[PDB]
Amino acid sequence: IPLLLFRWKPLWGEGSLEPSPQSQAGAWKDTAQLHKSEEAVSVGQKRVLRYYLFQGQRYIWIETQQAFYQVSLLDHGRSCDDVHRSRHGLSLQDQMVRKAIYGPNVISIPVKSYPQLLVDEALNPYYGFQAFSIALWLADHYYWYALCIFLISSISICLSLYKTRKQSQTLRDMVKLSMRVCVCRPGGEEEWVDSSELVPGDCLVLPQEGGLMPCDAALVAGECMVNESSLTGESIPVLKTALPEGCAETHRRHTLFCGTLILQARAYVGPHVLAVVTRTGFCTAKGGLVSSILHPRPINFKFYKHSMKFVAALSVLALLGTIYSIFILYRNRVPLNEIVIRALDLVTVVVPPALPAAMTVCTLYAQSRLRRQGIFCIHPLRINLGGKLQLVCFDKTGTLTEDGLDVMGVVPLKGQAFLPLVPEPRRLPVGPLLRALATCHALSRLQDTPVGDPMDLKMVESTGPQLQVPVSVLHRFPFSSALQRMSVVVAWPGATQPEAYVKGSPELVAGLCNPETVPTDFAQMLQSYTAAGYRVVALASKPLPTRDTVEGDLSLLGLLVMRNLLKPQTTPVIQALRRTRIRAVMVTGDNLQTAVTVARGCGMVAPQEHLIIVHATGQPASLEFLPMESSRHLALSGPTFGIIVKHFPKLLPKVLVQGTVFARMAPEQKTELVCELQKLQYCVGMCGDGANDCGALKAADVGISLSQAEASVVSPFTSSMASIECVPMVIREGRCSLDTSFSVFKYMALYSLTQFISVLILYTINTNLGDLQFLAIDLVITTTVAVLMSRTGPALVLGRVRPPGALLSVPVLSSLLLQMVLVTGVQLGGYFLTLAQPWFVPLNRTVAAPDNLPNYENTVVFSLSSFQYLILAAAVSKGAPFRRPLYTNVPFLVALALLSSVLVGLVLVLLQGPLALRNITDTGFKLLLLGLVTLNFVGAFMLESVLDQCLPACSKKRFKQLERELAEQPWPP
Repeated sequence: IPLLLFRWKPLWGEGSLEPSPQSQAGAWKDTAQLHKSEEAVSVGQKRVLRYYLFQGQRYIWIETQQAFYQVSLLDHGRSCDDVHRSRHGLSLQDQMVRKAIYGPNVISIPVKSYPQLLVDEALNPYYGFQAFSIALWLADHYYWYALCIFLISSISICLSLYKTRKQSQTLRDMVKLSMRVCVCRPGGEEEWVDSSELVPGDCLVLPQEGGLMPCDAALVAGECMVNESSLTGESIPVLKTALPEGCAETHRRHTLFCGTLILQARAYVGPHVLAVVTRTGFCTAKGGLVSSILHPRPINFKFYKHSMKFVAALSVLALLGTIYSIFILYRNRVPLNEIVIRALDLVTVVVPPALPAAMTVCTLYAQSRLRRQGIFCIHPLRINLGGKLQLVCFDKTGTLTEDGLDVMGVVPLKGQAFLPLVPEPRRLPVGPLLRALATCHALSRLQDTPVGDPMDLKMVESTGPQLQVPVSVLHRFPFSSALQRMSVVVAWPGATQPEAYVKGSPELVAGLCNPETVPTDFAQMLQSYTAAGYRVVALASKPLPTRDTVEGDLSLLGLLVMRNLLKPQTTPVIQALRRTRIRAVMVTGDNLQTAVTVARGCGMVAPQEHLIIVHATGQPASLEFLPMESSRHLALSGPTFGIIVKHFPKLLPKVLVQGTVFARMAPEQKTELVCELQKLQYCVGMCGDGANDCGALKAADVGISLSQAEASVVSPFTSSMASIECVPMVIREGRCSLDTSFSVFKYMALYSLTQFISVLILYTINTNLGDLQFLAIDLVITTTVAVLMSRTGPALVLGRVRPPGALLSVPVLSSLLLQMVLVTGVQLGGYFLTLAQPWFVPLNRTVAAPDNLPNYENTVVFSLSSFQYLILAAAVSKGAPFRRPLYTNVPFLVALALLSSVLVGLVLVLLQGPLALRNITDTGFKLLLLGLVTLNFVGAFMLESVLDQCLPACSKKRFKQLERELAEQPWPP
């Protein structure tokens, strides 16, 4: 010991590495390229046991000889025979050995009681300044403004208190539940252990009656089709095979995962299925996903990076005022303690102690016009990132196309003729064609709705007959995926013998049909449909007087048509995006030529534009550049994207700058596609809910999830409108809320500084401003203007220009400085003009600062000053490009006008008991004063307009560079 720095911690975290290395001397150290702070160990259970957690992975390594990190399964070069060598459960001695290295199978959360949370939220370097300012004002003033800043801060800490507890309470009501699930023991026992005490080395014998899931296991013996609703999005039973003998990511369909509610539980070898454990709840699939959203990505926005840097220029403009102020305030011979309280007030007048609150009010107003609109947002500062989007990547299942299938009709065939597609199957008369597809099903007529496969529900309502003239006699062959067809034996009254109504895949069934029935125009009609983005099955029949006698030399009646139609409001939106110079992309877990006819329809790839298929081949060979005919775009595939991301990484930025359609994308292959496009220095946006959205959604910058009301397993935008009509009104709520976070920050810097200038042009002559006056100014004119200002509203037409986002650049600084030369000027011009006036008498200087108050210089400086705050506020809020014109903000205009009228009245008339003004001004030059304030109004608006036209005639973001580059030399050679 004797290395504790507690004696130096009682006399006071900018650099965490330069402080922990002095407070503490391979033991309890963790520093490798990322934030260097998780320093603990356990070393229990009479072993080495390198325990330390970082976000849920123990990294079990103290050295390289007898230690190696990445505890997730620890044996990545494993054999598929090894899980077949270990079908039996692990021995009870060894069961409490693997539990000591691995986790306790609970991805838990801390409790985080109130002292704790509070402390964290408060000890931050701004709320210290709101505990130095309140304790400085209370020595004089206060009472009113201090109570108000303290209350506003308390509600600013009690809202983050209850919002952060509810994030923990919602995740606690999630997984880490308890469930008894029997195992196989060391030798043939069950014991019904809990689902949170099994480790890799054991097995699972799952009960077929009920159970949610314990864990992810390798199916050593069995076969099932589990409910995949919470795992891969597809709520249908997904066929999951057993593991063959001889890399569990390659054996995806061979291993069953966590969250799998079992449906079949088919043993087919013996009494019960056997599945041996692979991982544990700490680092498994969906065990890592819940822990991933507990440590989110930081919103690396350059707007906030120049907002915490511009205050640190106001934190040095104070120190060039509180040296001068001491000198002047002493020269006039104050008795001392006031010199100190005064220089300190100057510090609180020029660093605005409620600037944070105004920024929060602007964003709160945001949410309140999205939650009324329909879009639900949970993270407020993500809304500002929505306007600076230059890439929007879409899904297609339930995002652009309709989620479920439908039908255009049947294309029958009577003697090799191809009578055309019927738009509605009730129109053509009754026969074997419409008795078949209305009855060729194995649906469950149960509780008023047939429940089964998605696509075969829609064929029933297409012609819409009654259901129970025929009746379901017997299903001789249930639909398996190996034969790609299903036969239904059915009879009806009025017939002599039943017929074998059968549907199935076109080429595999019609070859089994009669060749005198199927024509030679069967192949050409097939790729006339499936190349236009259609799903197609064929239908046949044969009379019957079981086995496959019902399926042989059939009579192929015709083809059936299925397709995923677009939503009615996804065509005029994709035109609305790429007319505003931001370009859309689809990512797709379906077939390629399905997702090309969508992009030609909705408007990703417009007509009279080129597109090129990329197919590059396992082997590192060439690209082959396949075209299509029907700017520049190019479509590519899933495994093609895996080749050129590794074999050609120097050729990759000339493909993702033009890549529009990404098909066959794996659910993990999407989250680097949304990440390679972030180190090309775009600002991406995901928008889609469906099967495979989960991995790339949080890794994006603005992720919208459709067709769900309120959920927290999401990137922080979750619309409840089920269309991509929301993605304009999220990038239109990041432009009227990022060009508002200028107009509140700028008014604030300008107010602080007009107050600094007045308090200074008025510490000279020893005539400090008075208390009700400062209160009036701050509370009234700055709680009203800021609050009311932040609610103007969004526009109706999206523009080709983006907000700047950088508020240290010349335009902001220049407006502040010019508007300020005009403000100093009006306040000083006023002081000099009040002086040279013939009735004027000077202030009794050799008295004191706040008993020198029924006089004149303070009356003139305070009047010119209040009008200025209101004029600067109206000037710094303009709405021609982005938000809305100002006259639609009725509350504000009414306030500006009423405050302005109370102030004009103070000037031209009586508030002279309060506000400590000069008793009356006799002569009629109160009018020149009013004129100086009019010159200032015209002044501010004109200056701001002239500066708004600032064409400083005197392409670094990578995408821009590439585009120029490609434009010179295209790249699809």
